[PDB]
Amino acid sequence: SQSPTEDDENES
Amino acid sequence: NGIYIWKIGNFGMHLKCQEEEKPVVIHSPGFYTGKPGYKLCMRLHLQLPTAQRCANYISLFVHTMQGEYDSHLPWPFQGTIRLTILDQSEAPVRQNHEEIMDAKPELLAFQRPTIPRNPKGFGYVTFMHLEALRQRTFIKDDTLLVRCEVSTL
Repeated sequence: SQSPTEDDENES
Repeated sequence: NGIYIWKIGNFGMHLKCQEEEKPVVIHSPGFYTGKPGYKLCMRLHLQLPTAQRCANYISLFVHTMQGEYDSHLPWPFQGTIRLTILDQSEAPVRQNHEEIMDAKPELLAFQRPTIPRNPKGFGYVTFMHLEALRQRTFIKDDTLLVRCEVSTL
């Protein structure tokens, strides 16, 4: 009961 | 059905970095779900104490990589990934910290990568809080163990 997420590694 | 254990050693130093608000972003070596199979890696963050909602969390993402078999494999990628931080105590008193995700083939993250590593990863910004680490023996001999298990076909 925790959702995974798309994460761009360049949005840093 | 590939399994990879990522041994992150010298972990106290990465923690000391995070405490000083120096970013910590590390990537696992690339591993294959099979030979033939997909190439993947993990990306791990220690979010800074200054990092808004996810301060002091371990972030854990899976990334798709250009692999020797890419032209023979079906795309987009589809499967079930299990991400686990291993509790390094003896089996009776052991509880791993674990999440299971479904690689949904419509995400950008699971399309066939066109550069060495797909920048779009897929995982958990708030995978595990750093203070949860101190609740069991997750760090043993200065080493965290991050296991990735891909059920594909």
